[PDB]
Amino acid sequence: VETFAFQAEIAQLMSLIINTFYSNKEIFLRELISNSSDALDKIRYESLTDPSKLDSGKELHINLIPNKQDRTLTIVDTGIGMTKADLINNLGTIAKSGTKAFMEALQAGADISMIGQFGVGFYSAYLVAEKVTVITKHNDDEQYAWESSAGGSFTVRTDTGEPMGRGTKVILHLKEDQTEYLEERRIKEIVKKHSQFIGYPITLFVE
Ligand SMILES: Nc1nc2c3ccccc3nc(Cc3ccc4c(c3)OCO4)n2n1
Repeated sequence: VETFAFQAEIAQLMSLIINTFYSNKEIFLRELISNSSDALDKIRYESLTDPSKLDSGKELHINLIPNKQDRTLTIVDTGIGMTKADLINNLGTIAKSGTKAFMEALQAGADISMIGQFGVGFYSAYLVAEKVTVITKHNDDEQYAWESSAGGSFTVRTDTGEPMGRGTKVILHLKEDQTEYLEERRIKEIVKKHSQFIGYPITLFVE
């Protein structure tokens, strides 16, 4: 288990997301589904020139899995997945620019719902989650668990849980007052409103 500090701008973004009063929290789901769809586009594209990239699983899809016992909502995709270097360095590097632009736009009169336009939509998870665990597997790399409760740090470890083939699972440990996102009716409402034209099947598991 290695512990890392977020780069300063991402820590700042996460605190803004956690601290700002903003009632329209439901947009976290559209952002994470859009991230999954982007990951799925990438593996689909890559497989056109290299068919063996789909040996780790041919099906391209998204599952949404609520668990009231654990108070988690899990978004699973079989997209391209993330490497160790993604988790520790690259994602944070790419996001440094988008954070700055987003934070400047918010001063200009934009709102938190537009986070996705700046390539940092993942961090909207913290509108609803006290902790986020990300399990991910890229071809030719090992499976990793990334985890953060914000507070300026995150951890990465080699994951020895259930092997997943290829892709990413984002596990949102929901805040005590956000359990509405475990309800079938609520998730269905949100997917229909914001994520109706995603080009991959989205399966909403029932409890
Ligand atoms: N599902 C998924 N798949 C990816 C993905 C796949 C390949 C390359 C980059 C990627 N970035 C993100 C969005 C993201 C951003 C920061 C993160 C994160 C996911 O997980 C931990 O920190 N995601 N999210």
